[PDB]
Amino acid sequence: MTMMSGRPGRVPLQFLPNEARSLPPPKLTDPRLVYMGFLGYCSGLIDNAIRRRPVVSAGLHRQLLYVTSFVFFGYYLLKRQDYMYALRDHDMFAYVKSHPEDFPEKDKKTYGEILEEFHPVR
Amino acid sequence: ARQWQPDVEWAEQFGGAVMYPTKETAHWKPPPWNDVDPPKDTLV
Amino acid sequence: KFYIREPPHGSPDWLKVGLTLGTSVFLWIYLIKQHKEDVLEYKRRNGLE
Amino acid sequence: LQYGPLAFVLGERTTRKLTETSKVITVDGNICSGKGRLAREIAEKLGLRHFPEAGIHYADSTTGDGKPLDVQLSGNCSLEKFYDDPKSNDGNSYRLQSWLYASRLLQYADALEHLLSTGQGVVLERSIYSDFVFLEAMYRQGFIRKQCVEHYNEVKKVTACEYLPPHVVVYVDVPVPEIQSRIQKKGNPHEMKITAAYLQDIENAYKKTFLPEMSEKCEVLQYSAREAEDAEKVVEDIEYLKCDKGPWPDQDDRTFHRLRMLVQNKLEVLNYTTIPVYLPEITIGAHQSDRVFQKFTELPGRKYSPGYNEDVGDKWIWLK
Amino acid sequence: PTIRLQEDPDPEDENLYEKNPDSHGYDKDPIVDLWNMRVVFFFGFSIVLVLGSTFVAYLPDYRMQEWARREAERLVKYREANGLPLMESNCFDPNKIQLPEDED
Amino acid sequence: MLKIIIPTTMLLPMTWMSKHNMIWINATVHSLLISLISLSLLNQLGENSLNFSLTFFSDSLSAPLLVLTTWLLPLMLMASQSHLSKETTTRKKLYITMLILLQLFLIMTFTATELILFYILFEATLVPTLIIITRWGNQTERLNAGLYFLFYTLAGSLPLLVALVYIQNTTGSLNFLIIHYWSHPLSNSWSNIFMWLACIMAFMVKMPLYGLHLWLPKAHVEAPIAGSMVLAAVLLKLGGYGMMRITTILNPLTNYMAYPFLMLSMWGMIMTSSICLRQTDLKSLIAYSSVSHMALVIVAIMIQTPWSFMGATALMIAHGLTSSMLFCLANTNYERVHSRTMILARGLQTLLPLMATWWLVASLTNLALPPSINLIGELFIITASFSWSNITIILMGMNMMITALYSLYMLITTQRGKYTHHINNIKPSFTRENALMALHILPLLLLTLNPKMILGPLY
Amino acid sequence: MNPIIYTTLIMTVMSGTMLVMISSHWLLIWIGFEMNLLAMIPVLMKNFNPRATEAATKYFLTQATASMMLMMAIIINLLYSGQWTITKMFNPVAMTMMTMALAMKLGLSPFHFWVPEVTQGISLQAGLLLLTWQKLAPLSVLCQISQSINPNLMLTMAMLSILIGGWGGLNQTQLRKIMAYSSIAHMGWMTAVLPYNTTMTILNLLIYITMTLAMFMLLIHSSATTTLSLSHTWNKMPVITSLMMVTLLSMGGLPPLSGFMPKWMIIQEMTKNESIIMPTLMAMTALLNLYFYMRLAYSSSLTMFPSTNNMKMKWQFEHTKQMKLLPTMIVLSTLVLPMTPALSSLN
Ligand SMILES: CCCCCCCCCCCCCCCCCC(=O)OC[C@H](COP(=O)([O-])OCC(O)COP(=O)([O-])OC[C@@H](COC(=O)CCCCCCCCCCCCCCCCC)OC(=O)CCCCCCCCCCCCCCCCC)OC(=O)CCCCCCCCCCCCCCCCC
Ligand SMILES: CCCCCCCCCCCCCCCCC[C@@H](O)O[C@H](CO[C@H](O)CCCCCCCCCCCCCCC)COP(=O)(O)OCC[N+](C)(C)C
Ligand SMILES: CCCCCCCCCCCCCCCCC[C@@H](O)O[C@H](CO[C@H](O)CCCCCCCCCCCCCCC)COP(=O)(O)OCC[N+](C)(C)C
Ligand SMILES: CCCCCCCCCCCCCCCCC[C@@H](O)O[C@H](CO[C@H](O)CCCCCCCCCCCCCCC)COP(=O)(O)OCC[N+](C)(C)C
Ligand SMILES: CCCCCCCC/C=C\CCCCCCCC(=O)O[C@H](COC(=O)CCCCCCC/C=C/CCCCCCCC)COP(=O)(O)OCCN
Ligand SMILES: Nc1ncnc2c1ncn2[C@@H]1O[C@H](COP(=O)(O)OP(=O)(O)O)[C@@H](O)[C@H]1O
Repeated sequence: MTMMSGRPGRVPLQFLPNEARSLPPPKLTDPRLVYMGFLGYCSGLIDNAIRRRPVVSAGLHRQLLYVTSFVFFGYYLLKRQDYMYALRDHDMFAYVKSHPEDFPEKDKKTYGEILEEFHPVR
Repeated sequence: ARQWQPDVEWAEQFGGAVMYPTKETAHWKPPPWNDVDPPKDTLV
Repeated sequence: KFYIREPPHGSPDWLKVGLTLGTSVFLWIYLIKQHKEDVLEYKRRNGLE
Repeated sequence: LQYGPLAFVLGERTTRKLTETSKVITVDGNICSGKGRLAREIAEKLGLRHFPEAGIHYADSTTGDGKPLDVQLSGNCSLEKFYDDPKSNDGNSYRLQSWLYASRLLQYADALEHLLSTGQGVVLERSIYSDFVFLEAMYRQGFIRKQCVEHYNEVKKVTACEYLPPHVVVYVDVPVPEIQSRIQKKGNPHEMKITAAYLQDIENAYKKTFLPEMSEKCEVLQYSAREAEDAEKVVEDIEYLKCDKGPWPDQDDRTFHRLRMLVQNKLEVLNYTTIPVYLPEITIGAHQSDRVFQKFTELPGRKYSPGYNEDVGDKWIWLK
Repeated sequence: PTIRLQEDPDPEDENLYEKNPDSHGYDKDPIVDLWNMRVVFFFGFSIVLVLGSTFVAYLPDYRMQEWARREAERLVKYREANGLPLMESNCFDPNKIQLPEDED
Repeated sequence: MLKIIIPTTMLLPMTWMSKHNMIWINATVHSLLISLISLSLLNQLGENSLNFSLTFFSDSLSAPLLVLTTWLLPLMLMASQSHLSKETTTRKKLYITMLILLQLFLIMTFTATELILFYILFEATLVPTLIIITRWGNQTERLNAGLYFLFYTLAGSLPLLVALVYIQNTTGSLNFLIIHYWSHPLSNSWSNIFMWLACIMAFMVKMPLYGLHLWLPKAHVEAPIAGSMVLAAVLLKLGGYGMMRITTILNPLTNYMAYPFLMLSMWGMIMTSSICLRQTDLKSLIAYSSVSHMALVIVAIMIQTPWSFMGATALMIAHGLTSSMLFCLANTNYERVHSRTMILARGLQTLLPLMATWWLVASLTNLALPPSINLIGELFIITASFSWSNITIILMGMNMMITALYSLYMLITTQRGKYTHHINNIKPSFTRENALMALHILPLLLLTLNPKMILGPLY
Repeated sequence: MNPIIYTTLIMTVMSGTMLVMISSHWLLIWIGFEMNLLAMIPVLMKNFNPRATEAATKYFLTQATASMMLMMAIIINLLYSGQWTITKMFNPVAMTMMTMALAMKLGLSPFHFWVPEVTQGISLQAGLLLLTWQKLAPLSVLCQISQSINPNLMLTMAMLSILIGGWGGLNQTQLRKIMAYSSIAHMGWMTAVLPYNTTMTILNLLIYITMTLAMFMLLIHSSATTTLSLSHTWNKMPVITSLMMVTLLSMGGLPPLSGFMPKWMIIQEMTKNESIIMPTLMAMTALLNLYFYMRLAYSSSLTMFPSTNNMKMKWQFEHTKQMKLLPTMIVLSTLVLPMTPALSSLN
C-alpha cells in the first residue's frame, strides 16, 4: 500500500533529490505551467468578485501576485512529478533486467500461422 | 407570464427539524436561532 | 462623496502596492535564474553542450 | 490597524479609556414630549455625543453619503400612512415596527462602538429596550396580529441579549391630555389622527413594564413636564448618581473585547433580524425581491464596495 | 392581510410592434434590432449557407472513388484480356498461409 | 482540431467583455464563423480517420456530428434572445456562457482519441444542461426534471467508468486505434456478460432505450427552448456515437446479448408512436417522437451491419435537425399564448401563413418523405433489419404508419380548422422566427443533394 | 477566551497532531493523541452554551474510549514482541483492537454516531477544525500500519461509512449535520483504498480538505446554518451562492470538476487488485450524497426563495471580515482535474 516510501537512500524531506538534476527541466511555456497561471488568474478574479470590487480591473498588483505565485509553485511541482515518474521507469526497467526468467521473450507468430476464430455477423 | 419561483408554502418544506417527518419526529422542534437554549429552573 | 474614513481613500497604499509588485518581480527573476541553472546543469550532466 | 484580536493582544484595552463620564444615557418619554430637547441639552452639558432618535432612514445616514434613500429601497414602510390607515391589510404597521427595531439595534451598536473605542459617552433618545411600548400599543389597538408580536419577541430575545443596558434611564413624564394639546398645536395633519387610547397604551406600557424592568439593572430618573426644562438640574442629578447596580461594574477587558468585536461588524449585529419566519407583513416574494435588489445596486455609489465606485469619483481602482 | 407575502403582480408582455411597427423581433432598440437582422441574414444565408455549400460541393476526391474506378478498370482489362477469373474467392495468397497440419 | 477549439473558447471572454446591448449580435456572428471553419472537417481520407494529434481525431462518423453542434449554437442564440429580454446583463452572459461551455464539451467528446477522455467530456456535458434546465426553466416541475435527467444518466455511466478502467488494466490501453487493431473476441461467460452490460447501458440510457426513457419527456418539456434544442439535436446522439465506438470490443457476444434490447426498441417504437396519438401537450408529443426515432437507431446499431451503421448515421443527423425545428415551431406559439396545450390555439394557418408552411415542411420531414435524408436513414435501417430477419418488416411497417398519423395529427390540430375566438394576441411572425425556421430547414434540404457526407465511415 | 489562550490552544492541537506524525515510538503517538484531545476540548466550548457543553462531553467520552483501546493494543503488541516501533503489528488481536480504536477516532461507521451531533453542537469555526484537521493523525497512523491491517474489517467499515453517510445526509435540514454526514462518507472513501495504495488515501484527503474548507468558509461568510437561512443569501450576496453551487457539484464528484478525481483514482486502483464489485457499490452509493448536495443547490442558488423586509438594511453594509484563502480554496476545489498526474509527487 506504500510503494515508494521505503526506497533505499531516500532523504526524508527533500522534495527534490540531487539526482533529479540529471533530468530536463520543464520549459517555461509548458502547458501545465500555463494552466497553473490560469488557475492563479481565476483566483484573482474570484477574489475581486467576493470583495465586491470590479472583477477584471480592481487589483492588478494583486492579480499579478496570484498568477506569479501559482506559476512559481507549479514549476517545482512539475519538476518533482517528472522526477517521480523517471524513478518509476528506472526501477521497472532495472527489475525487468535483473529478473529475466519472469519476463521471457517468446517467438511471435505472423498472422498467417495463428489460427483465429471467425464469427460471422448475420 | 413569468418564471415560477418558490413561495412560502414551498419554502416551508425545508423549515422543519428534519426532512421526511414521521409520527415520532413530528414533535422534534428546530433548534434556537442562536445556538442557545433557555435556562432551566432546576432550583438548587 | 462618502461620509467617513473609507480607509482606502483616493490614493492607494503605496507601501502595500510596492511590496506586492516587488514580491512578484523577485519571484519571476528567481524563477528565470533557477530555470537557467537547471538547463545548464542538465546539459552538463549528460554532455549535451 | 483595524481593531481585532491582534490589536487587543499588543496594547489596546477598553478600561484605560473609561473615565467616569462614559455613562450610556437614554432619554425616554411618550409621543411629542420634549425628550429630544432635554437629550440634546444633557449631551451638550455633560460633553457626550448625542444621537437623534433612530428613524426609518437611520441606516442611510451611516452608509454611502449620509443622504436618505427612496422608501421602496430603504424601509418600505410609512409612518404617515400608519397614522392614516393603521389597520391596512398590506402589513405596513408591523413592517414599520420591525424596521424601526432594526434601526434602533443598529444605532445602539453604533453608540456602543463609539463609547468603547473613544471613551466618550453617548446619549440616546429611545432604545431597543423601550421599543416594545409601541408594539404593545399597536397590539392592544388591534393594529397588528398576535403572530407579529411573537415574531418581534423572538427577534428581540436573540438580539438584545448581547449588549449592556444603559447606565442612566431618564423618563420625561407628560400626561396624555397635555400630549394631545401639544399634538394639535404642532400642526402635523397625520399626527392629529392619533387617538387617546393609543397614547394611553404607550404610557401604560412605559410605566408598568419598562421602568420597573430597567430599575433592576439601571437607575431611573423620572421628571414631569415642567421640571424637564431645567437641563442644569437634570445634569446635576446625573453627576451625583452612584452607578453600582447593573452589569457594567462586572466588565473587564475580555468582555469588553467580545462586545467591541460585536458592535463593529454591523452585519453580525443585524444577523437575526432577517430570520426565516414567514409572516405575510414582512415576507417579500422572489420577484419583488429581485427587482428591488437590482434597483438598489444601480444607486450611484452602491454597485461596488465603498472605495471602488468610479461613478462617484473614486480613483486608483486598478491599484487598490 | 389574508395575504401570504408582498409580491409584484405578474406583468403583461409588451408587443415589440407597438413602439416599432417594423421591428424584426430581435431587440427593443430599432438600430440594434436592424443590425441584428442584418448580421444574422448575412452570416447565415450569404456566408455559411451559400459559400459553405459550394465548398462542400467542390471538395477534392480524398475518398478515392475515381482512383478506385480507374484501378478496377485496369484490373478488369488485364484479367479478361488474359482469360483470368475476374475475382478470386481467396483474398490472401494460400501459399502464405500455414494451416494447422492435421485436422483429426 | 485546435483551430476549431480555441475560437470556441475565445467566444467566452468575447461575450464577457461585450457591451450590454451587443451580446447577442457578437455571439451569433462569431458562432456562425466557427461553424463555417468547422465545415472543413468533412474532407475525409477514405481508408482511415484523420488523426490531428495523439489527443484528437476526426472521422466520417464524427464530422457530421461536429458540424451539427457548431451549427446548432447560433440557432439556439436566435431562439433564446426573445424570452430572455427582461433578464439582467450578467444573467444573460451566464446563459450564453452555459451554451458555449456545452458546445466546447461536445466538440471535444466527439474527437477524443481514448475512452477515458471521452467519458470525462461525455459526463461534463451534464453540468451546463442541468443548470440551464433548472435555472431558466419556466415551470416548477423543472426541478424534478433536472433530478430525473441527472440520476438516470449517472446510474448508467458509473458502471461504464468501472468497466473502462478494468479494460485498460487488462488490455493496456483505451486509445481507440489500439482498441480496434488489437481487438479479440469476448468469450461467453458471466464476467463478459456483465462487462458487456456495463459497456452498453450508459449509451442505452442516453439514447434513450424504451423503458429507461422516462427522464426525456420531463427534461425536454421543462427546459427552455435552447435547452430542448440541444437536448434533442445533439445530446441524444452521444449514446449512438458511443455505442458505435464501443461495440468493437464486444464481438462476438453482441450476437445474443442484443436480443432484449432489440425487442425493447422495436416494441417501444410502436409504443411511443402510439403514445404520440393521445397527447394533450405539444412538447410532450415531439419528445416521444424523438424516442421513437432513437429506438430505430438502437436497432440499427445492435444488428452491426454496414448498411445499418450508414442508416444510423443519416438518421441521427436528420433527426437532430428536424426535432430542433419542431421544438422551435412549438415555442413560437407558446410565446404567443403562454400554454403548451395543443387544442388551445387552433386554425393558426388563417392567422400565420408562412409559419404554417414551416409547420408543413417540418411535419413532412418528420414522417420521412422521400427523398429527404430522414427516409434515407430509415430505409437503410429497415433494409438491414429485413436481412437480419424478414419479420421485422411488420414492426417497421406499423411504425411508419403511426408516425404519419401523429405527424399529420399535430399539423391538423394546430394549423387547421377555425381559430379560437377568444385569443386575440397572435401577432404577425417576426423576421427572427422565420429566419430561425429557414436556417433549420435549408440545411436539411441541401443534405439530400450530397447524401454521402452524412452517411459515415462505412460508406 | 483570551486571544492569546486561543492561539496557545490551537498551537497545542496542531503540535499534538505533529507529534503523532513525526514519532517512531508508540508511546509518543499515544501522547500526541492525548495532547490533541486535551487542547481540543476547550476549542469546542469557546462559545459557551448547553449545546456546546453537550457536544464537548460526547466528544471527550468517545475519544477517551478510543484512547484506552489504542493503548491496550500497543501493550498487547509489546507483550507479543518487545517492540515499541510503529511498523507492522505482530499480533492479530492487537491489530483488530488498533483498527477499531482508529476507526472510532475517525468516526467511521458503525462508530459514526458522534460526528453529526458534535458538529451540530459547535460553531462553524470549530466544525471546520473538527472536520479537517482532526483527521490527519489517525489517517497517518493507519497509513503506517497498512500492510498489517486485515482487509475484511477495513472494507466493511468503509462500505458502511459510505452507505450511512448517504442515508443520514438525506434527512437533514441543518447544514452542520449535512457537512458531518458528507465527512463520514468521504472517510469511507479514503479508508476503502487504504490497504491497496496509501497515496490514493493522501490524495483523497487533500482534495476533501480543500472542498470542506471552501464550504465551511462560504457558510461562515454568509452566516447561515440552516437551509432556509441559506435560502436568503441570494438576495444579499449572489456570487457567494453561485460559488457554493459549483463547490457543491464538485463535492458530488461530477466531472470535469476536481471532486471527481479522487473517486476516479480510487476506482482505478481497486480494479488493478481484481476488485470490480466493491467500487461499483461505492459509486452507485455516492449517488445519495450527490442527491442531497443537489437539493441544497436547488434551495440556495438555482431557484430564488422568498425573502424578508429587513434584508434591505443589510444591503447597505459590507462584510467586516474577509477570508484570505477563500478564493484559492474555491479554485482548487473546482478547477484542478487537468493536473491529476501531479499525484505522483505525493508518493
Ligand atoms: C472547458 C473550456 C474552457 C472553460 C474555462 C474554465 C471555466 C471558466 C473560468 C472560471 C473562472 C473564471 C471567472 C471566475 C470569476 C467570476 C466571478 C463573477 O462574479 O463574474 C462577474 C464578472 C462580471 O461582473 P461585473 O463586470 O463587475 O458587472 C456585473 C454586475 O455588477 C452584476 O454582477 P453580480 O455580481 O451582481 O451578479 C451576480 C451573479 C454572479 O454570478 C457569477 O458570476 C458566477 C461565477 C461563478 C464562478 C465559477 C467558479 C469557478 C470557475 C469554475 C468553472 C467550472 C467549469 C466546468 C463546468 C461547471 C460549470 C460552472 O450571480 C447571479 O446573478 C445568479 C445567477 C445564478 C445562475 C447559476 C449559475 C452559477 C454557476 C455558473 C458557473 C459557470 C462557469 C463560469 C462562467 C463565467 C463566469 C464569469 O465577470 C467578468 O466580467 C469577468 C469574466 C472573465 C473576463 C476576463 C477575460 C480575460 C481577459 C480578456 C482577453 C482574453 C484573453 C485571451 C487573449 C487573446 C489574444 C488577444
Ligand atoms: C486540490 C489540490 C490539492 C492542494 C494541496 C495543497 C497545495 C499547497 C501546499 C503547500 C506546498 C508545499 C508542500 C511541500 C513543500 C516542501 C516539503 C517537502 O519536503 O515534502 C516532501 C513531500 O512532498 C510533498 O508531499 C508534495 C506536495 C505536493 C501536493 C500537490 C499534489 C496534488 C495532486 C494533484 C492535484 C494538482 C494540484 C495543483 C496545485 C495547486 C517530503 O517527502 P517525504 O517526507 O518523503 O513524504 C512524506 C509522506 N510519505 C512518507 C508518507 C510519503
Ligand atoms: C421560395 C422560392 C422557391 C422557388 C425558387 C427555386 C429556385 C431553384 C431551387 C432548386 C435548386 C436545385 C439545385 C439542385 C442541385 C444542383 C447542384 C448539386 O448537384 O450540388 C450538389 C452538392 O450540394 C452540396 O454538397 C450541399 C452541401 C450541404 C450544404 C451545407 C451548408 C452548410 C452547413 C450548414 C449547417 C449544416 C448542419 C448539419 C450538418 C450535418 C451535388 O453536386 P455534385 O453532383 O457532386 O456535383 C458534380 C460536379 N462537382 C462535384 C464538381 C460539383
Ligand atoms: C426496463 C428496461 C431495463 C433495461 C433492460 C436490461 C436487459 C438485461 C437482460 C440481460 C440479457 C440476457 C442476460 C444473460 C444472457 C442469458 C441469460 C440466461 O438466462 O441464459 C441462460 C443462463 O442459464 C440460466 O438462465 C442462468 C441465469 C438465471 C439467473 C438470472 C435471473 C433472471 C431473472 C430475471 C430478472 C430481471 C433482470 C433485469 C432487472 C431489471 C443460458 O444458459 P447457459 O449456457 O447455462 O449460460 C450462459 C452463460 N455461461 C456460458 C457462462 C454458462
Ligand atoms: C439508469 C439505469 C442504468 C442501470 C445500469 C446497471 C447495469 C450496468 C451493467 C452492470 C454493472 C456492473 C458491471 C461491473 C463492471 C464490469 C467489470 C468487469 O467486467 O469485471 C468482471 C466482474 O464482474 C462482476 O463482478 C459483476 C457482478 C455484478 C456486481 C454488481 C451487481 C449490480 C446489478 C447487476 C445486474 C444489473 C445490470 C443490468 C441492469 C440494467 C439497468 C436496468 C470480471 O472481472 P473478474 O472479477 O476479474 O472475473 C474474472 C476473474 N475471476
Ligand atoms: N418605535 C416607534 N414606533 C412607532 N412610531 C415611532 C417609533 N419611534 C418614533 N416614532 C414616531 O416618531 C414621532 C415623533 O417622535 P417623538 O420622539 O415622539 O417626538 P419628537 O419629534 O419631539 O422627538 C412620533 O409621531 C412617533 O410616532
